[PDB]
This record gives sequence, C-alpha cells and structure tokens, in this order.
Amino acid sequence: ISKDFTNLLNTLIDGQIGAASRQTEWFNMSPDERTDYIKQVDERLQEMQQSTLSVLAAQHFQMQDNPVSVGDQLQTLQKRRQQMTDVPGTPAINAYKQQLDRDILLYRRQQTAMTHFDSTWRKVLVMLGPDDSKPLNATTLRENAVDKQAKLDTEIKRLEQQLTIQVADSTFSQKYVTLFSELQAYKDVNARYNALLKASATEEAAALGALTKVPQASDDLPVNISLLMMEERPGYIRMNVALVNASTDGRFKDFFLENGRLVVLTDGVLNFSFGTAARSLAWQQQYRLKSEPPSFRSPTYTPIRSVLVKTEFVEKYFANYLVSESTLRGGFKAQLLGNGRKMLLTSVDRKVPNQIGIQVSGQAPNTTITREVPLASALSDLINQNADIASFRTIGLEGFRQSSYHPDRDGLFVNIHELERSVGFAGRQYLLEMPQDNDYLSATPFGVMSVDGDKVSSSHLSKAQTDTLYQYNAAFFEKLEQLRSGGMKASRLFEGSIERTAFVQQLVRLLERNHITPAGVLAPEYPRDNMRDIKGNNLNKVLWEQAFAASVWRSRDNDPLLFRLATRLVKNPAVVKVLQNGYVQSDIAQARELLAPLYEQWRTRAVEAETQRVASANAAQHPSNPKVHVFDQAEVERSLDDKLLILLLTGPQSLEGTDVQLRPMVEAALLSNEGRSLRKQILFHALRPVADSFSKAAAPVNPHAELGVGKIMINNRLNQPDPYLILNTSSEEQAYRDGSYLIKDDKYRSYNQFRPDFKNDATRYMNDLDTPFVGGISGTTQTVSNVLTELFGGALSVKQYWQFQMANAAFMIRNGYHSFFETFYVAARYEPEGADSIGKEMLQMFDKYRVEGSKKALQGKLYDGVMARVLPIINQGLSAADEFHPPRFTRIGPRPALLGQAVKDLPRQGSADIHQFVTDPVLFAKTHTVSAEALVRSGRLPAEGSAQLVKVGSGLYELEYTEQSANDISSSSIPAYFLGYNGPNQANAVPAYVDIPKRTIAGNFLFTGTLSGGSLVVTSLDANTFRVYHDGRVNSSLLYDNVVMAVDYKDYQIAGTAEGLAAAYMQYVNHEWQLVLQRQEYQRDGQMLRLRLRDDEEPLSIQVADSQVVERNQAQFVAYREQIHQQLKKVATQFEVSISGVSDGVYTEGEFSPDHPAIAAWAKLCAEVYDRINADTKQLVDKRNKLYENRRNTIRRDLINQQIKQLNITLEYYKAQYDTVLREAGFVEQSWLWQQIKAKNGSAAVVRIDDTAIQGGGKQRTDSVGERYAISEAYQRGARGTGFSDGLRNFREIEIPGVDDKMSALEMKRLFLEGKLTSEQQGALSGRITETSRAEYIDKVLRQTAVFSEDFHDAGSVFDRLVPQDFYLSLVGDRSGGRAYPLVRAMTVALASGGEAGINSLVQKLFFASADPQAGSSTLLRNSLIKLHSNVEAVQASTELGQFGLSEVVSRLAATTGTSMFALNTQNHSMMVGSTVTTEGRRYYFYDPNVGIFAFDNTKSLSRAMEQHLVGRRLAVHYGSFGSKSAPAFNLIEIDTGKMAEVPVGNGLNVADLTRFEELSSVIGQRRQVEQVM
Amino acid sequence: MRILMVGLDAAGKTTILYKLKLGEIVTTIPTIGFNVETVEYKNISFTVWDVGGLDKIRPLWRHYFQNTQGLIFVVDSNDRERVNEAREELMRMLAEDELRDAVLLVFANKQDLPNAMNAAEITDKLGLHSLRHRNWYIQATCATSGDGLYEGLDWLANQLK
Ligand SMILES: Nc1nc2c(ncn2[C@@H]2O[C@H](COP(=O)(O)OP(=O)(O)OP(=O)(O)O)[C@@H](O)[C@H]2O)c(=O)[nH]1
Ligand SMILES: [Mg+2]
Repeated sequence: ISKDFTNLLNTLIDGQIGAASRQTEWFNMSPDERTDYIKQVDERLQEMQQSTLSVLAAQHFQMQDNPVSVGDQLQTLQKRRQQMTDVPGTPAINAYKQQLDRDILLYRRQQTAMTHFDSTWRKVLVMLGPDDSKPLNATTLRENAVDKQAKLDTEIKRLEQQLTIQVADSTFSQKYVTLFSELQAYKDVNARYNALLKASATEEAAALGALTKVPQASDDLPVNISLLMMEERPGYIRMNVALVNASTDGRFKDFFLENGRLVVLTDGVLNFSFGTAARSLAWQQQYRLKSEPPSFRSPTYTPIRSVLVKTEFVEKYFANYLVSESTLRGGFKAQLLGNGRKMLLTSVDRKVPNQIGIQVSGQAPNTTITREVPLASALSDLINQNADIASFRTIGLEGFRQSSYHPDRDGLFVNIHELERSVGFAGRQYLLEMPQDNDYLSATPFGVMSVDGDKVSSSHLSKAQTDTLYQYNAAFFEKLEQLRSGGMKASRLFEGSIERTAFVQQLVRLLERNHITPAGVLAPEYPRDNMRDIKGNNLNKVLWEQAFAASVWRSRDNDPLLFRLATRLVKNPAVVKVLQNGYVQSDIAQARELLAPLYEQWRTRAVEAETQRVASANAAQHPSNPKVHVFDQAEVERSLDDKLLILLLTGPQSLEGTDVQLRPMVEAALLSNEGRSLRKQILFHALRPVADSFSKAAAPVNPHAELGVGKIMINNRLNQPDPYLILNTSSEEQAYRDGSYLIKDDKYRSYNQFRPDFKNDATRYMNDLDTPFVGGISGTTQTVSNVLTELFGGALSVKQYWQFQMANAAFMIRNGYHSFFETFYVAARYEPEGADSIGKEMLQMFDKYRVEGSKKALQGKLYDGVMARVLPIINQGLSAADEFHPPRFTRIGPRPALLGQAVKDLPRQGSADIHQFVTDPVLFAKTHTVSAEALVRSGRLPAEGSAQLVKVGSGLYELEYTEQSANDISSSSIPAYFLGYNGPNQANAVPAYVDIPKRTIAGNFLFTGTLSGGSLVVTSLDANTFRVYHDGRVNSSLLYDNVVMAVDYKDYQIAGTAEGLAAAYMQYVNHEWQLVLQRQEYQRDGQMLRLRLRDDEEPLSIQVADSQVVERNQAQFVAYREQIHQQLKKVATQFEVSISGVSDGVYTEGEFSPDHPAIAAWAKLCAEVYDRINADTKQLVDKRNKLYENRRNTIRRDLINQQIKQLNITLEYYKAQYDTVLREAGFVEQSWLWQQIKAKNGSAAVVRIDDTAIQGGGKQRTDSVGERYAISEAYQRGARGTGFSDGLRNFREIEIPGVDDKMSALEMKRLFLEGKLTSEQQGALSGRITETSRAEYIDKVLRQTAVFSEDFHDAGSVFDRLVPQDFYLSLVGDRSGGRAYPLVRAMTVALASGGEAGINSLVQKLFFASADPQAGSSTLLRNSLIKLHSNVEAVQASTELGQFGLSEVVSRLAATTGTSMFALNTQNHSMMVGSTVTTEGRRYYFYDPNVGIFAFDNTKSLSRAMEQHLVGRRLAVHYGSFGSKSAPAFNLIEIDTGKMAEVPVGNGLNVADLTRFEELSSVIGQRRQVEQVM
Repeated sequence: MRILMVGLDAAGKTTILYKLKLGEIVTTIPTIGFNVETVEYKNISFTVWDVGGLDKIRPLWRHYFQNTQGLIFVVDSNDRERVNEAREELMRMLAEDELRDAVLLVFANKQDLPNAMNAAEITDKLGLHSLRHRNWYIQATCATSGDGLYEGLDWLANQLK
C-alpha cells in the first residue's frame, strides 16, 4: 500500500540496473512488467513470513523444555501455546499459533473418537459375554448365536438409520463421532463373532483371542477410524485421482466432468489417493514425528482431479487395501464391483496405505466371450452412483496453464515455473541469512550451510545460534513490516539515513539469495532479446539451444554410427568400471523398469546363485564361518546390473537361449524412442571412464592466437555452490534430521557447482562473444575428442567426425554440462585435417565477430555463421526431402522449421439447421448472423456448386461453398448460385455478374463474398431471369437499369462514418426471390476481432421485387448530394477558403476520369482544405514523434506518457471530423460524374458486359505478368465454370497440349493469361504452376538463407533486421510471390515516415501476425494488404522511368537529394531501394522481402553488396530480370511516398494507420470508442 | 500543485511561463496545444500547464482537468475585442466539477501596451466579483518585463498552503 515502499523498490531497481555489467540478472522492464514483478516480490515476502520464519520461531521458542509427551499431544501443544500466548504479535507468530490450533483440533477429535471406540468395544464385549458364572468362551458365545447375531444385525440396522439421519449434521460433532465409532466397533465385533462361530476347534481359540484382544495397547487405530480421520466432511471423504497430464482431449489418463456425470477418461489409474496432507514437511520436522515415506510424495506432480465420495464405497472395496498396518499383500487384488465387474487393486507402494493403484475391469460390454477388461465407463458410472456431484475440482490446473501452458520442453528449467513443475519438486524452501559471522551466510531453520569446494553441508543450529539468527532476521522483517505500514515515520528510513542504505544493502543480498530477480519470475510469453536468464545468459539464446538440442537428439539419423561405436566399445574390459560410477547408477534403474519381465526372469536365474553361495560355504573346507552362507544383496545386484548393462550396449541381437521367448517384447521396447534414448544415454556416460583410461596427451592441430598457443585454458571455473538450487531439489531428509550432514551428488550438481572465473582471459573473451556460459571450456570434450581415432579404431571422415561431434554436443547440452560454444571451440581446435576442414574459417569468424560484439548485439549471427558452414556437410548425402534442418532463429522465440524431416508430416461439415433456415429464413436471419468469409480467401470459386451453413457461435453461422452434392440434402447443403468477388477500383466498368431464374427450380439461394463499401444490384433480365451484379462502385444502383432490388453504401453506412458492413443474399421463398440485407459489423473481443450484427440499428432489412426503388433512392441521392455540398461549403467556410464559383460543371463529354473539368472546382476546394489541415496537423505529428523519442530515453524517472494520449485524441478527432467530409465530397463528385455519364450516354457506357474491350489509364499499364497474374488470381470478374475446379482436382492426370515441365513459371503464367486453354486445362496448368513455384522457391532460397546474413555483415552493413519467412496472404497457390507488390508499397512508407523504429515496429507486427495464423489481427492484416494489388491510386502515385542497369541505379541514388524511393519491379518480383540524407550523413537502404533489410553508410559499399547479392548468387535470374544474365536490367518505378501514404485500404484505414506504434486492434478500438461513442 | 495556465491565443502565456521559469523573454516560439513546466517555489512544486487557447481546441480543455490544484487564466489586456470570449470560456470552465476546488489566479498581462486594460478593468470585464464560492485573484502584469509575476506566484503559494 505505502507509496514509500513502492518508490524504495523502484529506487533499488534503478540502482541495481545502473550497476549492471554484462551478464546480470537485472535488466530493464516494460512499464507494465514493473508492476507484475513488484507484485511477485510482495507475494513471496508474505510467503517467507508465513512459511519459514514461523518455523524458526518454533525453535527460538520451545528452546526451554516444556512438558512433552507423545500421548499428551493435546496437552503438550496446549502448553506450548500458553508458553507463547505471551509472545508479541508477528505474522510468523500468528501462523505458528494457527498451525498449533489446527493440529489441536485434529488430535482432540481423534482422541475423542478412539476414547468412545474403546468404551464401545468394552460395552459390546460386556453385552456379548456370558454371565460371570463362566469365562468368556466360544461355547457360551455359540449358545448366544441365535439371539445375539440377530441383536447385532438389529443394532447395525438401527445405527445405520440413525447415522444416516445424523449425516444431516453440518459439522463433525460429539454425537456424530460417537455414532461413527460405535458403528465401526459394532461392525468389527460382528465380523469377529461370525468368524468365531465359523472357526474350527483349532481356530476357535484364535478367534476368541481376536474378540478378547481389545486394541487397548493402542498399537494402531481401527482402520475405519483412520478413514474417519480422513473424512473431509461428516459422512464424506475426499477422493482424488492424479493425472499424468490434464487430458482435455483424451491424450492422457484423466477423470473429468462429461455431460454432468463425472467420467474417468481411462480404464484404470495407478495414481488414486485419498485425503489430504495435514501439514508441510517443515512442520513434520518441527514436531520431529515420523515422516511419511517420500514414495508417497514423489510419484506425481501435475494437476489432480478430486471429489467427495460416499464412505461406504471406499470402505467396501478399498479398506481391504488401505490398511496402514503391515498386513502382507501381494502386488494385486481383484474386487468384484456390484455391476459384476472387477476392480483390480495394485500394490503401487509396499508400505504406504493411502495412495492406490486402481483398475476397474469386467465382462466386456457387447462381446462374444466374458473376458474381463478395463472399463473407464464402468468406473465412471459406479463413481457417479457413489460420488457427490458437488465439489469436483481440478487442483493447480491454471497453474499448469499459467506456467507450462503445455508439455513445454525437453531440457532444464529456465524459470521457477519450469523448476517447480519439474519432477525434482517437493516444496518451496526459502533460505535466510546468518550475518553475525565475519561475513554473511545462509541457514535453514534447522541448520547453517557449510560450504566447500568439493562439498556442501549443514551444521545444525545450537540454541544460541538460533537466538542470534532469529533475533537478527526478526528485527529485519519487523522493520520491513513497519515500512509497509507505518512507512518512513515508523521505520525511520529517511532518505538520508545511513541505516536506510545499510537496510537496502541487506535487502539486495536477500533478493539475490533467493532468486526473486526478474529473470526468476517474469516468465514472459514472447521473449525480447534483451532479457537474460537466471544465470545472466541471454534468454532467447538459451531457448534456441534447447530447441536445437531436442531436434538433433530426436533424429534417428546418426544411430548406425553410434551403435557401431557401442558394438566396438562393449568388448573392452574397462567398461565394468563404468558401473561403479555414481551417476551411471541413476539410469540403469530405468532400464530395470523398461525390461521388467526380462528383469524378473534374470532375477529368477540369479536367486540360484544364493543357493550356490550357501552350498559352497558349507562345502568350503571345514567351515569355521558361514563364509558365504548368506544372501549377499550386493553380489546378486552386481551380476544383475552387469547383465542389464551388456544388454544395453549390444543390441537385442545379443539375446539368446530361453530369453528369445520374450525377445519380441524386448524388440518392441528397444526400437521405441525411449529405448533408443536410454540406449545412447548409457553410451555417453560409459564413454568417460574409457577415454580417461588412455591418458593420451593433448595435441590440438589448429593454433589460435588470441588465447595462448598450444594450450586451451580448460575448465575455467570458480566454485560457488548455490544453496537454493541444492535444497530446491529433493535431497534426503537426512538434511532435516537436526544433525550435521553432507549433501548428495545429484546430476544437477554438475549444473550448479560452477561459476565463471572473471580473472581469466578466456572469460573476458567469451563475454566479448556474449555466448551463454555453462561450466567453462569442456576439458572432458577435449579428452574424448583426442582419442576418437582409437575409440573407432580408425580415422573419421570429416562427415563422420562432424556427425559424432554434433551428437556429442547434443548429449552435452541435454545433460546441462556446457554451452554450445564451450564445446565447439575445442571442436574447431580438433576438427581433423582434411579437404573440407572448416575450423580455420570458423576461428577467423569468431575473431571477426569478437571485435564487433564488444560493441553490438550479435542476435544469433554467430549460430547462423556456424550452421551455414556445418549443414551442407551433414546433408551431403540426402534428398532435399530428407535433409536435417534445425529450428530457425528469430527475434521472437525459436519458430519451427520449414524443411525436411521436421515437416514431412509434422470444408466444414455443417448443421442440418439449414432446414430451419430454409423454412423461416426471415426469423432465422433476424436471430442469426450470416457470414461470408470463406467466399473471400478463396479465389476462383465455381459458377455453380453446393452451399451449406456451418455454425460458429451464439446465433452465429458461416456459409461455405462445399464439394458435397446438394442432391443429397442430408449433405446439410443446398443448390445455390455463387458470385465471385469484384474489385474495389471505382474506375471499373466490368463487374462480376450471374444470372438466375425467376421462379427457379434448380436452386433457391444465391451467395456472395461480404459487401464492404460496395453494392449488390439486382435487375430483371427478362420475364423469368434476374441478373445480379456485384459492383465495386458506390451508388451503382443509380447506374444500372431495370433495377428491382439493390443495396447501396448509404443503406448500411454507419452514420457520420465511411464504415459499413452487411451480408446480403437472395432467397427463393414463397415462390419469389427476396433481397435480404443483414447489416453487420466487425467487433473487438479481448485483443481479437469478431464480426457481429450491427446492434445499433435493425440488423436485417428485406426487399421483395419492387418497381419504385430507383425513384425512391434517386430523389434521396439528389437531395443528399445537395446536402453534402452544403456540408463541404460549411466546412470550407469554417476554414476561410473562398467557395466562389464552386459548382457542378454540366457534363459535356468524355469517359469517366479523375480531374474532369466538371468537378474541378470541388477537387481544388478539397485539395485546398487538405493543404490547410495537413499543414495544421503536421506540427503536432512532428511534436508527437519528438515526444515518443523523448519517452524512449532510458534515464527518465516517471510518466511523461499522458501527452501522447492527449495528442492522439486530438489528431484522431481531426481525422474523424474532417477526413470523412473530404472523402465523401470526392465520392459524391465521382458518383455525380458517373450518373451524368449514364444520363447522357446510357448505362452501356457506364456498365460493360465483358472485359475484352480492354481499356484503362492507358492502353496497357505494363504491369508485370506476375502482378497481373496475381490480380487475375485473387478476384473473380465473370463466371468460372466447374471444369476449372475439375482441373485443379486432377491437375496431374490431365494432359495439356503445348506444355512441358521445362517451361518457365513465367511462360506458364503468360500462357495462362492468354486464356486459350479450357477451364479444366487452366486449372491443371495453374496447379503445375504452383508445383513448379514452390519446388523452385525451396531449391533456391530457403536452403541458402544463411550465407546472405554474412555477406551483408562483412560487406560492411551497419544495421539489420531479418524478416519472417512465414507470412503468407493465401494458403493456396504459390504463397511466396503474391505478397511482394503490396509489401514494398507499405515498407517504403514505413521507412520514409519512421526510419528504423518504424521498420522495427512493422516487422514485429508481421511476426506476431504469423505466429497467430487465425487470430483477429492476422485476419485483418491479410484483408488489409489485399486491396493494394490493383488500386488505381497507386498508379496515380507512380512514374515509370525506363529500364536501367544497376550501375545506373546506384548513380541515380547518389544523385538524389532529399528522401527518395524506388521499386525495381523486376519482371516477376519487386525489391525496393532508397536513400535518406536528413541527418547522420547519408544512410542508404536496401530491402529484399525474401531476406531482410540492410543499411549502409556509403554507395561504394552499397553497390558492392547489392551486386554481390543480386548477380553473384544469380537471384536476378530466378526473379526473371531483364537483359543479359550478367549485368541484369531492371525496371524501376519512382514511387511517390508523399501520396501513397493516404490511399484508403478500406474500413477507413490509411496505410499510415497500419504504420504506427499501436496494433491494428488498438487503432480500431480508439476509432470505435471515439467515433461511435463520443 | 498542478497549475492549468489557459487563455486566448496571443495572450502571452508562453512568454509568462518562460519569464517565470527561466527569467528571460522568449516570444516567437509556438504553443498550440500545450506547454508544461515544473516550477519549484518555496515548499511547493508547481506544475504549470500552459495550454493553447485557439477556439477549435478549446473543447479539448476538459481532458486536462485531472488532479489540477490551480488555474492561471491569461488575458491580453490590450485585446478588448476578445475579452468577453475569454469570459465565456472562463465561466464555461468554472462550471466543471473537476475544477470545483481549483484556486484562480488571473494575470492581466501586457500592461506595457498603450491601450492595456488594468487588473481592475479586467476584473470588471470578466465578472470576477460575481464569482461566488471561489478563491480568486487578479495580478496586473507585463510578461516582457516580468512585473507582477512573482506577486502572483506568492499569492498562489499562500492560498495553496
Ligand atoms: N508588450 C507585451 N507583449 C507581450 C507580453 N506578453 C506576451 N507578449 C507578446 O504576445 C505574443 C504572444 O505571446 P505567447 O506567449 O505566444 O501567447 P500565447 O497565449 O502562448 O499565444 P498562443 O500560443 O497562440 O495561444 C508574443 O509576440 C509576445 O511577444 C507582454 O507582457 N507585453
Ligand atoms: Mg503562444
């Protein structure tokens, strides 16, 4: 709460950042992340107070010997409380009191229960006993049978009734507890009595014993009373079952709610448990009670499903198992369920009662033989019978979804969420400081951490040390507690206090001692390359190395080499030494698990050996000792492990004799992925002892100058063992004994023992490269790699070498022993001499990048530099389909690969409610959304097909074209006439049309892509047929004739806006067509967009065929135009411009054109009002950009931000208030022109029936064939007969005359735009086009994206940003080449308007929009780069200079003054290039959308780079450049960035609007929220 | 203490702001939109928002009401044609509940100009005496000389403590 605390935290943050070197756990945060970090700080401080200092108090107190007794638990605890009811208030004290209270409640209850149990047992034995004239004996009890069995039964019945009534009691109570204990006593004594009556004369005395044996020794509870203590509410116990993973889709064992019933997703689970733990292991050790064995706590860690279940079921089946008392049970029991099924019970633990392996099984439903089989549905129904339906829950489910999201990674933890999820977890143990030593030290409540170079230990605290530790730490936390509440007044940490600085000096080392640093807790979704991990390594680089290790080590490709190595290695005698390694003994145990049945057979062999040992010990000469007359566990275990080791090294082919009978199981095992994995993990561990055993001297073959010739500076470590990472993995409770201990050597100890030695030159060097660091330069890898020629017994090929060395590097990364670099360096020193050796280059490349990294972030350039050189050696034999390719490095986190093994294999049906829609379409459309999306991102739809609905949401349905025939109406589909999408250019005379009968028989509906700023016009072609037009011009219904139905822009316009959106279609209803208009909109929905009906007006409007529509609209349009001229006159007057002489010129002559004299006055007036407002706003645009720059500054204490929102609001007001006016003025003028042209020359001058009378801005516009093809393949204008789709369906079967596989993609595209072939032939040629295109894009560019980065680097570049390979505008066809023409037009505006920050923002947008392929924003972006393919305003923004050779291009750029841009618009592609000269000298830019953006200081360097790139690697020929192969000729097109920025891309967005610091859904939010609201 | 400094365009608001903050005359620099400065004076950090007074952005003034403790309304004493426009805007501002607790300091600026209205004449033309339930003050100033400005700040500081 206190602002002082918040400022103090901000202060220490700022200061610790200012102190940062490279490699630090602090880094600068987003101003949002700031608060989440501080929140987690506060939370974990509260956790410390409640959960560790409290148990420390329970040992500073309790120091004095109060009365202590295991029986007087209640009294012992009570006196411990009254000893301390005097103690001052402190949250740790309150937690201590409350813990003691809860344990007092539980033990009070239990002691009561056991008390009334004992009194009940005594009462019932008195009731059943004979008179005292005889001793209690079986004879008198048998004589009693006929009465007292019936008495027992009657009492049982009465008790069951009365207790079932009492279950209405709201909480456990003396009466409830009484009755329960009595019932259990009655049940047990009844059973014991009946057993006595059944006992034979030899057994009779034993059962009489069992009756007289009151449990009065209190050696253990009655089982049912233990279950009573496990009850969560009176009459119910909480059952749980633990998942492997949460199985929302059925991939895993699960138990979930399905259709109101609870349902186990799988037929049995080993992981059931009952109850809940009373307290943490901390409290258990504080009481020094027996701790429950960890095999209860170890077996699982993912979310758990649980519910209360009726106790009778539990006590019926599972009380047979659940006894904690060591009654011998086998591995299994099978229990008859009341439905005739079995339940199988599994001894999953040989000691613990209350965790259970359970399987349900029974007569398989609907089978020929009564085989018992596991049955999830049976268990589900039986539970639903025995469960309460209330208080089902999943524990930690969002915890998983808020920390792992999914099964995340095959590698070590990266943040505390992945640590706490890992199998190593048990409980979060904070550490604290023991500062009164000469220097500060860390202690647990039980002990101070002894530390040594080899060893980590604890010394248990004596009382004086506890008093020290407590008094200090408590004083600190008391001060902190004051500071949060009493503030500086209470805590006196005034801004000048030296105590304040000492206090912070303590807090900082506390916040380091626990890894509460930002890298510990932030766990962001998309990792900015600034952030660093918990060890200060770069985060994103760690993620990339993890994905690399996983991909490499999961490939099956190298295995024939590794197992050849193993087959040789296994013959060496030294391999036996491997078995006594400490770490080796971790993993052969897993082999004991995988091969369980064979392992059993082995042990059945082995137990013979004990017999031979005892026999030999007796056969030994005159045995003076049972010399080996004993079961030696270690001997047999050795022999067994040796057999398992041998069976792991040599393949299953080594199996022989009787074990071949089980060999098919072993074969099925070893060929699993888990088999291969283990099968190699034992190999690399086995490797170290043999390598060591040669002791061959070091002899690196490649020298290195920077770091000492002839030696290596291996190891390079400082020992600084982390106590937190040790204790937060499960050591043995021997640490917890309150006794001095030496901690285990777990495998992670190799991850946590070491830290970099900053004194060594090698450390300084590595920090220059800024690699990750892990355990220093790997002397182990040297020691191995020196002797590979002896391990394999012969020299390796450089192929074999690099194969082994990459497998080795993957193994090393997997176990956490070293970084990539820490291995590859010595690899490069040891790469064998050979014709393709490459380490010499790699070294020189390291040096080259070192002299850079000292100044700049390399962003992975090092890793690409290596892979560029390694990969063509690896893939040297393979087919391009079979190459290995690693995941690809990016600014955002590592994305999946796009090639080779990693991809190989790595219409919606719809609802019959179609019939309701047919039956009452008016009510349906009034109450349901009808969308059209699938009719946008499919081009070239058939003229005629089947249309169906698909449902998507509440009243939300989507249309789709489908392939299924409508003549099976059960296809959920109907005969419909499709209409293609028409283009958006207002100059278009040739619209998309289709003809449909009046009183149709063949089909009764017509559908089209979504209308947005255009019109659908229906005209009556004859007595029997309509022609429906999709016209891209506004007000088009005025232009056509015989219009009987139409929807124009005004009919669906949102008032006061250009925006509108509606679905329109036709229906054949009550024997007539009806024009049905469903007004809609896009709507924002949680950082996404959706469509919806417009709710602010009647979302639907309907027209039957009428005659007056033309008059009714036309009069309105005439008036509205007059009105808008009034509007514009008003606005112009408001800005003082003279409107004199501005009026409509009578249309005299000519075609439609912009800037026709008739409208020239209006156009001038628009232009002027524009210039006034543009000059006006530019001053704020500039000052706003200046303020964003200001806010970029690192040092700023605090907000300056609100000035940005205030300028934003001001400008967007201006846009909303005036842009609409100017645009509408343009529209009404264009509309009036088109109407005049109609009125004078007739509609046939203003609508044209077909495009073959080609005309436009000029007779040709010399658009690249590529461009004119892409336009020709993303709009439909005219019909598309079905053969086109048949061709696409059969394009490989079909034959096409005059075509062969060796035509260029260009000559195919050209011949296709000749249109001579049939639609089926055009479909087939199209398919062949896409096939050829993606085969070439693969062969030419993706396989060589690496070397370009280095060419641009060492040409001398000064800044770069790679761009996402993945962003596509269509899922079908050639995805690669359609995006270039709009992208270059966006990029050139971005660069001209916002420089490097704009380029960054735009590439970020593309990355996100490619990571979320169907998110709302990525949809909007796809729909907003389209509409830049053929916008005539772009031809207004152009001037096509001639073709030019590159040298001339360079000289022209050198000649330019001020910003200028040029496209090359090569015959099939468009690079962009240009210069800025404004400040910082002249920076020259180059941009190829297939690679990335680069910049340069000088034209010599620029030309040398661009030549190397375009001709040196022949890409100009793949792009079809003009002229000779050498010295290629390009077009160029002098884009005017001054005008292009203002082109509309629909929905009121200018290209400028996508070119801004916000997201698109942000800007649209601001528009909606300031336009429709306000 | 957050200070909103408003008034019609060309009044001298920026000149006053920089005479007070920097002790200098600067006058050709534009203001359209806003200026803000932090000015330490005695115990108080005055943040003075000098917001442009062009009529077409006068409707935006209401987004600047947040956490404002003081109002400076600057009128060109030599501008008789626009003094009632200033009055209308002042009264419209005083209607806003966000400013209900704001104290009001008027600077009658440009006392050096030949037809400059004085503090009392501005007080009468603006109807300041009619302002009920409002702590207000008017100071005759010449921004270019700096006369009256610190008397204004001193008053404002004493009212705000
Ligand atoms: N003679 C005289 N001129 C002044 C005085 N104060 C300001 N001026 C002049 O008035 C003109 C406008 O001053 P500004 O500070 O820009 O006034 P403003 O209120 O910020 O004007 P806008 O930015 O348009 O809202 C300048 O030319 C100043 O020289 C003054 O006290 N005496
Ligand atoms: Mg000004």
